[PDB]
Amino acid sequence: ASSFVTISGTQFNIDGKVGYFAGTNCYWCSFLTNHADVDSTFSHISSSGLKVVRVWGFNDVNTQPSPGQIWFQKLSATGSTINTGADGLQTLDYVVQSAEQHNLKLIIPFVNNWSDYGGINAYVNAFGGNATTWYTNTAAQTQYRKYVQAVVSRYANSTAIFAWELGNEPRCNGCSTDVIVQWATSVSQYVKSLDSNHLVTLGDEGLGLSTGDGAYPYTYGEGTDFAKNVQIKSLDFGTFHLYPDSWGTNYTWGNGWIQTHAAACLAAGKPCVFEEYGAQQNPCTNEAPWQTTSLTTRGMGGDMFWQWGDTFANGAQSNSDPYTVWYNSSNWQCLVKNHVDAIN
Ligand SMILES: *[C@@H]1O[C@H](CO)[C@@H](O)[C@H](O)[C@H]1NC(C)=O
Ligand SMILES: *[C@@H]1O[C@H](CO)[C@@H](O)[C@H](O)[C@H]1NC(C)=O
Ligand SMILES: *[C@@H]1O[C@H](CO)[C@@H](O)[C@H](O)[C@H]1NC(C)=O
Ligand SMILES: *[C@@H]1O[C@H](CO)[C@@H](O)[C@H](O)[C@H]1NC(C)=O
Repeated sequence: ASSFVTISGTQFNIDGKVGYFAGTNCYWCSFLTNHADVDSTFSHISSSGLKVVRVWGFNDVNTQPSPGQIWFQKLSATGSTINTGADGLQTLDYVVQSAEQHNLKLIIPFVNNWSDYGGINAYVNAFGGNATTWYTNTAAQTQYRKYVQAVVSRYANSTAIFAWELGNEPRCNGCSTDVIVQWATSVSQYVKSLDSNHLVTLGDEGLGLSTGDGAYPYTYGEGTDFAKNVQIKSLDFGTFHLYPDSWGTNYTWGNGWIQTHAAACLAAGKPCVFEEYGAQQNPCTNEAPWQTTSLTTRGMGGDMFWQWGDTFANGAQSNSDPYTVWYNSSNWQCLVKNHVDAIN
């Protein structure tokens, strides 16, 4: 079957099947200009047994790029432009087309917390203030909502959308945690006013949760309170990410990070998605146990490793980083095929 992705009890219902899912992150999929590269990458993800792919829904610039370069939105104080051209949201249109074709569903965030592909920084450059006043900067929010509408309206009736995502890892460094609560409440309500077919999620890392061991990620220094955010009515499921290497914690501490988040989700009556995770050292040994913890913990509805790597018909490889798991590699065997086999 096909149909819209929904929540059934505390699990996801994908194409009529209720149950745990595995997926992956492929931010770079959105920016592929050769259609054949999207298709081969998506054929590999689908043949691996993964059901969901996380792709950027943004590509923000302050200056128009060199002709032919991809850009989805140009942020300016004197009038912003949303690019619906061939070098614009038409590349995201094909990603959605290919997902429909390959039986995949997509998680699509609307703006980056980080300056990669512009992010909140690009809005700051156009509209003033800074990274934390962004959330309540009227001109910035007005353009952000116009972009939301430009993306959402394209795919609202597509069955390929798993969920709309407010942003990639939104933080408000040192802010009261209410700044994000209010912003998320308002934006998620707006998203729901545009599309009543699809799920909506925050896209936060999960920071701020008092049931843990007091390490920094559990503290409230980044303006987010996980339990508060996940109780927002217009958000259907929680998201949380995990990077011990960037956070100063060891790898095995990741198990408790999953468990606490899963409990918080279930306490709010909703599923959690373990949406990004990676380990730079020995990923097979350090990440396999996280996969098993998520698969075996009540309240977890699925997990998406950070990040797919693949290669194209012309010999070019995809964008990558130290976390990339290359299709068909040893780590693909360990972290993809063996995990997918275990879900069966
Ligand atoms: C951001 O702007 C607000 C309001 O001026 C200010 O209170 C806060 O200190 C600023 N942040 C930084 C990091 O300068
Ligand atoms: C598309 O989805 C909206 C709900 O978000 C619904 O109101 C509308 O009828 C659908 N469009 C078509 C053409 O079915
Ligand atoms: C890692 O961290 C926890 C404390 O968070 C500690 O109890 C455990 O012994 C440590 N494990 C390794 C392998 O370092
Ligand atoms: C992946 O691996 C199999 C060998 O297991 C091979 O048949 C196929 O060509 C490979 N696909 C790619 C993209 O290399």
